[PDB]
Amino acid sequence: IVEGSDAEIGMSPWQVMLFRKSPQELLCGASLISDRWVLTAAHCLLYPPWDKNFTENDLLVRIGKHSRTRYERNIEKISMLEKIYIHPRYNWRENLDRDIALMKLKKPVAFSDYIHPVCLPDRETAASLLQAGYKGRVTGWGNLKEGQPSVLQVVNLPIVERPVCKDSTRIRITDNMFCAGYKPDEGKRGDACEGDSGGPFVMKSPFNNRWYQMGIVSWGEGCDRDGKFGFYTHVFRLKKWIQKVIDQF
Amino acid sequence: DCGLRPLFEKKSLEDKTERELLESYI
Ligand SMILES: *C[C@@](*)(O)[C@H](CCCNC(N)=[NH2+])NC(=O)[C@@H]1CCCN1C(=O)[C@H](N)Cc1ccccc1
Ligand code: NA
Repeated sequence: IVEGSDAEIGMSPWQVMLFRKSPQELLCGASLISDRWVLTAAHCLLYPPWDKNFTENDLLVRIGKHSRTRYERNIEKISMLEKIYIHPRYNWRENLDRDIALMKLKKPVAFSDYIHPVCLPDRETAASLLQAGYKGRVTGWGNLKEGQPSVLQVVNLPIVERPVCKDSTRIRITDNMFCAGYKPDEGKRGDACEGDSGGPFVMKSPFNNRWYQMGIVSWGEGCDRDGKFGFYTHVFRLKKWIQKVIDQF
Repeated sequence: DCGLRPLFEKKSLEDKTERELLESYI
């Protein structure tokens, strides 16, 4: 996260950290959507161009973690994966279309003051909140500049018009993504950055006071560059697949 | 049990920047 601020404790209890098991290495962000399900970016797990293709066994996840250096003993939880699920039509070859994956926990995690799931958008919450100019919130332990934080970083960024997103890059954008961030005219800055993928882009519903995850940090070009915008996986657009893997046989 | 934070919503307490979010809805 570039130009973000330090998260207050318990401010993003659905925050999850995807680590490489051997050796220990923080790979990406993720989010808690249930006691056994963690949502993240497909490319965090599978991306051949970078010689990336992990297996459940290769990784683990940390939750309720407030410090990367210290170990809030009875606060954070470390959970192993039981199965990874990557969207069938994830396009890593071209534009990272459908950059989404689900990770089922070996064992359920216990909710606490520091750990809780974020809500997934329903049809109408999404129809109302997904409007350019409306701000969402992005969190992550990723790069501080195009630089590693000791506290989870957070940044509130406005959703940007599709045409503006499209014209801001040569990469082919799809309906399955959306971009957010300030325009050079706007004054403020801020952006997600390498390392933050998988982390959540959330919005608070005025209707019920609850936080909903509308996007997944997916990609960008550089970080916090004027005229550029960070891209996110459109969670609602991919809700059917999420439910499918979740409710199965 | 989702979208509601024990140290915040459950306590009827706002974090420091969420009003920035609700204001953007205008
Ligand atoms: C895996 C994530 O950590 C990361 C998020 C980057 C966010 N950028 C900003 N400023 N918000 N994603 C990536 O690094 C992805 C994975 C593959 C390469 N990539 C990029 O963002 C490239 N910089 C551009 C790109 C290449 C191929 C397909 C889509 C985008
Ligand atoms: Na920018």
